[PDB]
Amino acid sequence: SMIPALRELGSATPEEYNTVVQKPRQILCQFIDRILTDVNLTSVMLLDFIQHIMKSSPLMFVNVSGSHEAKGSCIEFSNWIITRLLRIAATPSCHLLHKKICEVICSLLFLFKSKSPAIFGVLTKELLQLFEDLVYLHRRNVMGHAVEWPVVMSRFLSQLDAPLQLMSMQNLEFIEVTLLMVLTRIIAIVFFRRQELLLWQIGCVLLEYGSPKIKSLAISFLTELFQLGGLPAQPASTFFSSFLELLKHLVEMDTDQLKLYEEPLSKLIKTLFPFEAEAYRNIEPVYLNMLLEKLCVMFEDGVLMRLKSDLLKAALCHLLQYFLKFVPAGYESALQVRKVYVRNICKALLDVLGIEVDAEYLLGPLYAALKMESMEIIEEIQCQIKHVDMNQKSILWSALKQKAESLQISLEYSGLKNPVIEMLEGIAVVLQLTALCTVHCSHQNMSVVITWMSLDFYTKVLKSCRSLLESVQKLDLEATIDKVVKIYDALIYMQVNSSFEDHILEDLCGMLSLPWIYSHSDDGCLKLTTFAANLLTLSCRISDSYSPQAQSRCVFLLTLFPRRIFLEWRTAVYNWALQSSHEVIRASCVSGFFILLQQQNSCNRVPKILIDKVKDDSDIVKKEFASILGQLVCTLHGMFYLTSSLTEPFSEHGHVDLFCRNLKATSQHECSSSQLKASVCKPFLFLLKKKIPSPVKLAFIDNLHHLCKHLDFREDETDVKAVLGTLLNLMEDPDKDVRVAFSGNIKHILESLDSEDGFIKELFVLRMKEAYTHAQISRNNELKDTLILTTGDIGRAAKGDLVPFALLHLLHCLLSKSASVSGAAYTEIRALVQYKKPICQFLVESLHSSQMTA
Amino acid sequence: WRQRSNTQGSILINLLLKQPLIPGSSLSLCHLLSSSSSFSLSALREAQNLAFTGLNLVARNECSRDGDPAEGGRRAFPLCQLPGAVHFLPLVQFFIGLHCQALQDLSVCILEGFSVTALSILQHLVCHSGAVVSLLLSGQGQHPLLKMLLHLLAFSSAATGHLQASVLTQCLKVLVKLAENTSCDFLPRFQCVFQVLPKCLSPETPLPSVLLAVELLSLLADHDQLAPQLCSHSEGCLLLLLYMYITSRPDRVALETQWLQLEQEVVWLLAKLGVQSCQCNVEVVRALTVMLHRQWLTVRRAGGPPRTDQQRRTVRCLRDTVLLLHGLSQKDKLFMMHCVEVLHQFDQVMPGVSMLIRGLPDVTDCEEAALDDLCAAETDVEDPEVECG
Amino acid sequence: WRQRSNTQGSILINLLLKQPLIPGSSLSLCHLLSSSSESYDGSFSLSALREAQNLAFTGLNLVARNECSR
Repeated sequence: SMIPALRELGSATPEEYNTVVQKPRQILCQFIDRILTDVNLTSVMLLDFIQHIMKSSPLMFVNVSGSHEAKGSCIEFSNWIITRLLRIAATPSCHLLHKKICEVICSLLFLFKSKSPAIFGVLTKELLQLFEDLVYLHRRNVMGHAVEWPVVMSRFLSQLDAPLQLMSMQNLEFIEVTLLMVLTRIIAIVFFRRQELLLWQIGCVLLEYGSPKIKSLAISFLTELFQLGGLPAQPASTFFSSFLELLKHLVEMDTDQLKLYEEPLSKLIKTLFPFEAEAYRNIEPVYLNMLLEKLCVMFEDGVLMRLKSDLLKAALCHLLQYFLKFVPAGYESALQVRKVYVRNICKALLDVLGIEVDAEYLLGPLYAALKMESMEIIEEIQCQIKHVDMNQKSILWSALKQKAESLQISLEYSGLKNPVIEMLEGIAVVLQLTALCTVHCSHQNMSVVITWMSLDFYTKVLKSCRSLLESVQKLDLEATIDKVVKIYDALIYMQVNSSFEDHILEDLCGMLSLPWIYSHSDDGCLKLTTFAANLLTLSCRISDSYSPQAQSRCVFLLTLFPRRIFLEWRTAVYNWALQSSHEVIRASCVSGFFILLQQQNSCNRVPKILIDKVKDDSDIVKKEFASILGQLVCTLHGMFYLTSSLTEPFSEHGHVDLFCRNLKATSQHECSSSQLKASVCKPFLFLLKKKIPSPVKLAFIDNLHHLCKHLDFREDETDVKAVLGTLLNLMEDPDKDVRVAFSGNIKHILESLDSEDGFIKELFVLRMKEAYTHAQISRNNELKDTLILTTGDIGRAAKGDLVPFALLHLLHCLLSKSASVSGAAYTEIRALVQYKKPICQFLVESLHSSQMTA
Repeated sequence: WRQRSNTQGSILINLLLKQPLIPGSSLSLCHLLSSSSSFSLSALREAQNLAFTGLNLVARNECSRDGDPAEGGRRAFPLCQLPGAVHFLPLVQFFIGLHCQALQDLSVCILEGFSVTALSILQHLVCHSGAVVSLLLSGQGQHPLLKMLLHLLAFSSAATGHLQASVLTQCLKVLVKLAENTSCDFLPRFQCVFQVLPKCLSPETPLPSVLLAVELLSLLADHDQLAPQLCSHSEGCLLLLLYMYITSRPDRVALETQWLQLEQEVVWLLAKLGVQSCQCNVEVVRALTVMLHRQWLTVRRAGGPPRTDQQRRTVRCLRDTVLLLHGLSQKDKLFMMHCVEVLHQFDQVMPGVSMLIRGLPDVTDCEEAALDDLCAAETDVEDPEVECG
Repeated sequence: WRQRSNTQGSILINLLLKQPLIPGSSLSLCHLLSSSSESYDGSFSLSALREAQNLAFTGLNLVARNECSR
């Protein structure tokens, strides 16, 4: 390359800058002619060299001064380069080169926008016009007007030059795809609230016509456009119609086509229908009604059954949920029409429920509809506590009961009907939804109680669980175990609500311990256990079916087991959990022992055995133990009465199963006494890792926010010293986000401290001083920022002397006047709302330091 | 394209027949078309009949048929001609004039409510209807309804009261839509509405109306003549008032997300002015730095990614405001002196937004470079350590 | 066959539209859909009239959108 030409580029005057560029521009044009001129995937070397020159000689691509003449000349030269790039792009064979060409051209355009905003605006207008012409050509081809497959389609024409070739209709589609990729890259720079309509037009037309994969890329571009600036009403009608058409087509699509369009299709489904509130207003009411109608058609089509892509079925379910929950009834359409369309969608949902690949997809929407019917029942109660059966109350609920009774009846009826893993999965989805409703349906749960499945139905389900306990030849033993686990979790949630039966509780504990029973049969509680006796034989089979992650789910359920029943069997199961042969098994073991320990006996500090396992179990195990520790501290001596949140499964935690796992238990009177124990904090600190637990540390701070309120504040100076050491460690953590979280929790802690103890305040000031000294030693702006945020949290506390100390820290930054620090003190008073008087004293200190200077 | 988008040819014929486009008050565009109760009040029912004919035509009228090929022009999404829609306009004029007449008078609040419903009907008409836009543009006795929108906007601009306030918002929606569908040439004709806008720019003016106004000011600014209008007075740009409304955060009632929306709108306006082809300028940089500071602080406190849509908008506005700052910096050094008074807040916010940007896949080379130009803050004045803590 | 059916549906919308439904008759379809309600009242609440009115509005928009099956 002409490196001396590159140097002359800097040397040349802005007026002669055009001539200076022409010299190396000459070599660049020759290089393009070598490869760019010929149509044809070295040339990649050429495009990379183009990008390297753009980075090296920003002035060469665009004159810095411009002068109003050199700038135009650069516009022409870049237009010629873009013409060569498009010449490369149009051909499908060289399309791959065009994308890297896309990268170079887009980077140079960004560079021009930086240096030459106006010239870049002109180039972008030319690009948008070229896009409009390509869309017009596509429209003429599709509508049936003259194809005009060869055309100059000249745009951003440059006198210095080359010719802009036109691809055959399909290759023109390819060139349009490349233009769409470039526009997707540059969307943010382009959008001006006026060209926005043009971008929406290019996208909507591309959605209407073009390759299904090109259609998918266009869907992605339209999604990015929708995220920024919404959907303009004029674009809205066409985009909504195209979305309805795509929804109808989804059934009649190629599996490869489905794979091409899935991710973009799901992204559009989500962005256009955000689960978050206030999405409803964004789309027009009639458009939303049309979405509901197309969904009704899809449900009639059984698109769930037709769909060969899970993510697409997932997005269809997402639309169902958006209509059920986030779209107010009476906005998209009249109430009764909404109820009718929803009833049809629910009927289709049950039809899919009959045979299911995965229950979760059907789970959520049925959950929302059951919640809506529950609110209806609650309104019935509101206007003139007698339980009304859920199945009788709601047609959909009785329908689900019929489907479940049918699945169980078929399993009992035939051995081949007995071997229907999908039918069991459906029965399981029914049970889980039943448990979620029993948790949340009751208006008193939100007087009358509605149980979709009666306890006798639960017992028939128990008989079905026994049939599943019957060996399946081990071909599906593990999956049968997983489904039995989901059913057991549903029964467990029902028990946490209230134990279904004491013998039912015993049978449940037996099924839960079945996988490891064969190993645990020689156990003191086990041999006594009546369930154990009959169980041992199947456990001989069950042990093979049991798997590590499934075993961990089993251990979690066992910890769920009520203490009243098989408590010693539970303690043995926890001890086996202490074994932690499987790491995920170890994690579930921690989660479960968390409940089991306090129930067993001797309400007191965390078990030393569990503490040791936490000492080194795993990084993930460390995080799970941290998450548990918050509740464990509240429940160390608390009765720990089980508490069930509604937990609407909009984004169910982990698997929809383990929902029983994601439960919270609180003692009524534990809040009465904080009962802070330093050593208990000491084990948590031993769990904490300066860097290893860092995200686990953030979770630990998150739990500490809750834990702090239950802090006795009666600790000895050594114990208060220990808590202050925990806080200083919270500050020390390397993660800046870690420190910000530390201050966030520090707010709750300062609220928690019984009083702004003068000695405690002095210790806090000393910790801050050690931190600032370590900062000055670091000479690290980031540590300075962490300390500044710490002082800001202290001021937001504004607690007692701590309020004066945090004012002193704000004064420290201000006298430091650190460019970042400055104004944070202004926020500091804002966080505030005598401290200011210490500020004047610190100003006196500033005067003394200045006198020291002179 | 077998479907032919016949409904797209429909000018929201359903949108016309729906509950009040303005939320609440049960305006009932049907109730208006059928209402028993400006000038020529008699034969208000004759105008109503014109509107019923128009509705039938719009239902039967599909100018945007088989992709609207006859539709043509520079404007994107050219609305179907929908000539029948036009007939609706005399009726709208009737109630709009009723409101205008109330304004001319120095009692009938409900009367104004129908007027707001009519503003909404005109809003729906400007949308999806090409003929209405062309007529309003063609129009001095020109576009009498356009003058009525202007005079109504004015009457609201001063002593609006609660009734006028919503009328301000809706009429702004119409004035902006009529502009968006309009060509550049039309914008020379709306420069008069540009004359009306300043009063809306006032701090007393609510946040929503001024958001509609910022969008409108940009759409006008697309036209060169309106562009000189963008700052008709050198001493005080309408943009100067806009920066003042941005900083002042005067409307407490507005939710933070609405402030974000006004923020990105003004970012877009500053950008559109950025592509051409005062006390207002220094203030612009002060306001830009404070806005970037508030948004970047919100982002900084949160280690978690911007999962929610509004945080996503927040990261995006952080990026684009970064670009606007980089451009203001490159154009001149005056920003730095203007930056001086808020220089500390600026140099504090800019590194943080810069790093949050740095931690992005979507980054442009352009936006990274925009930071690179700036993002030189020592953040250490370097005083003695003793007596600070 | 939908397009001719769509014409039929638009025709239904137009019949719903006409200014006088019965000649010399003051009331018009929109007058019914949104009404003063001046005045079975015991059977029918003004709110009951209102909810039915909303159902009617949704229906009118639907009928306009719809294409005839024929």
